[PDB]
Order: sequence, then structure tokens, then C-alpha cells
Amino acid sequence: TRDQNGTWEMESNENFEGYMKALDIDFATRKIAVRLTQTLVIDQDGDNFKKKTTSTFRNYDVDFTVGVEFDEYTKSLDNRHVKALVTWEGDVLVCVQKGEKENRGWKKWIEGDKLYLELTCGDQVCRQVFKKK
Amino acid sequence: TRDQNGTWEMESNENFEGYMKALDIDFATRKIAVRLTQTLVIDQDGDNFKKKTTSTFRNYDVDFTVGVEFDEYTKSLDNRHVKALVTWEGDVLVCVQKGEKENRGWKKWIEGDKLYLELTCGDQVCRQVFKKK
Amino acid sequence: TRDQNGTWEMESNENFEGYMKALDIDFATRKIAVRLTQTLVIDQDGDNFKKKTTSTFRNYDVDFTVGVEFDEYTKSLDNRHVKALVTWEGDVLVCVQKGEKENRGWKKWIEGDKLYLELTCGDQVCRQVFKKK
Repeated sequence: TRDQNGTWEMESNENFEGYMKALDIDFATRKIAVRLTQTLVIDQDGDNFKKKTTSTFRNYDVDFTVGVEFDEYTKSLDNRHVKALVTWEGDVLVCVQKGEKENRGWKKWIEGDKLYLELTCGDQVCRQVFKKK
Repeated sequence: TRDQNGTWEMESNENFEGYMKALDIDFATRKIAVRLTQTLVIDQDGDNFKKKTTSTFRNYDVDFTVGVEFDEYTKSLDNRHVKALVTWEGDVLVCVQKGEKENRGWKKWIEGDKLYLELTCGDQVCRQVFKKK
Repeated sequence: TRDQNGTWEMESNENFEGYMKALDIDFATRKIAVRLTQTLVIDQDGDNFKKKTTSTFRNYDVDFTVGVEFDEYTKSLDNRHVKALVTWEGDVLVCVQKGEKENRGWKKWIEGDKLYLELTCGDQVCRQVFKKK
């Protein structure tokens, strides 16, 4: 309970924009920091502390089952809650995002050794291609 | 010498926001770059140069001893000078940050494999949880 | 058919600024997202998906030959096109960037185990020091 010697990786975070706003800090810097995850390296020898804070952007996670409508909180983009439904269309993974936005969803399909992802939102359509590593 | 071939890690950086202000660049975009550290990989083949610039977030280091009041310059928050005093209250590491802000401090305690950090400034409290790795 | 379980690195993608503006988000956050590349780790077990998207900076690469004037599109700063010519002045690597800004260039020289970089634009000069690793 008193031994902080360790590399610590951040897993959550609460009222942080309010803490930065209370510290007299502006939009941008607040808008960056909300997208970062910190890592604390603490070297403690008795009463002596050495702390290092490393930042590396807020990883984003999504979990779903094909055919099971689930709640997708679309952070790192537009902090909205959307009901997502993933289905198989051949080998193309098609998704509908029921929420505040109309015509919100995406389509993803594998062609050979590459993954193609088409993002649809209203009138704007985003096509994305990924490379295997 | 003319041999710049090497991985170079940035150690300083002066008048850089002013350099961006002269380049016609605005607040926000400047507020990102001031929080970045670059690493240059220089590959020299005769008179041919190959440079790669990798950008990560700046790590911050703090060293203190509980019971010894020290001056903490909050470079990782809102560039302020505070006289900080860290004391043990049971097994909870409590800190008071005497400065321009009232009720400014933090508390840290280890509970199992997780680190809990509460940041207090006036009426705003920021909760952060870290996991051991 | 159907086993995309694998680490994917972003290589192309299409219209992203229009998609981000349509998602009700902009200003600071818009200026950052255009400079990031994501990598997706997909863990698929039958009909169960676990996806994690970790992001980093897109990084900038430059290739040139000393004495050969080339067209430099100055991204990661203020998106301008400058005619750049890099020449040796003793042991100082000097570059002139002919363009919209006057007296715009940089100089680079090795001093011991450190790399020194002075960035000049008009009246503002940015000093940067790198250490070899």
C-alpha cells in the first residue's frame, strides 16, 4: 500500500478538462491532453521519489459480436453514443450506426492481403485502406 | 566535420513559438507543437541526405523527498511555480501546492495492482487510475 | 473466408477533413487529427471481435542532395512551397528556402556529440540542440 516502485500505465481518467480549466489552461492544450494516456515510472528509495510521465495518445477499443446490436460510444472523433450493428455481407463487414447522425455507418471488406474500410456519415463518405504489418 | 549521420534526440529548443509566429501559424497549432519532442534520423550517402523526423510527447520528470518542501515548476500543466510539500497521511501520499491557486494538491495511494491519483484544485477534482505493468 | 485477425498499418485513406467537419468537431481537434496515422489490432474469435486502435504521429521524411535545388512543400509547419537549396559553408550545413517568406532558412552543424540546428524566418531565430543516441 506504501510501495509505489513500478511502471504504471493509465487505464481511466475522470473530470480532467475541468481540472485543466480550473488551472487557467486553454482549449487546444485541453483538447490535446484529453486524447493522451500517461505512464508513470516511479523509482522510490525510502522517502525519495523519482517520477516520469510519458504520454502516447488514448488508444481506442471496440468490442462487438456480428448480429448483436451494441452501444458504440464514438469517442476520439465525436463524443456521441451510437447503437452499432455488425453483419456479414459476403466477406464485407457492414455496420449501421444508429444515433444522432443520419446515414451513419461504415463498410469494410478484405481484398487479397489488404483491408478496405469505407466510412459513411450523412453526405460525407470516407474511404480507408490499411496495409498489413 | 561534415558527418551528421546519426539518430539525434532533441535536448533543447528555444524561441520556437516565435519562429512559428513569424511563419504565419496560429494559436492552437502552436499550442500542439510546444508539447512535442522530435527525433532526427540522418542517413548520409555521399552528398545525399535522408532525414526522418519522429514526433512524440515530452516526458516530464519530478524528484522530491517527503517532508522536504521543494519548488515545483509545473511544466506539464500550466507553467507555474509552486512550493510543494509532500507528507505521509497513513499510507496515502498527500501533497499541498502553495501558490496562486487555493486548495491545490494531490493524493496518491496504492491499492493492490492499481495506483489511484486524485488531483485537487479549488472545487475541481481530477481522478486518475493507473495499472501496474 | 473471414479471419482478418491481424495488425494493420494505415497507408492511404481518403476524404477525412470533410468527414471530421461533418461529425461536429473542428478548430483545435481538426488541426491535430489530419497529422496522425493509426494502427489497428483486430482479435477475432469466431463471431466475437475485440479491436484496439492505437495512434501515433505521421512523421515527416525529407530527401535531398547538397547543391541540388529542390521543391520543398513545408508541411508539419505552415504548408508552403519553397525552393530549397542546401549548401556547405565550411562545416555548417546551410539551406535557403526561397518562397513567400524572406530570410527563411536553417543552418546545421556538428559540435562534439551534439547536433545544433538554427531555424531562421525573418527576425525570429529558433535554436535547437540534439544529442546523439
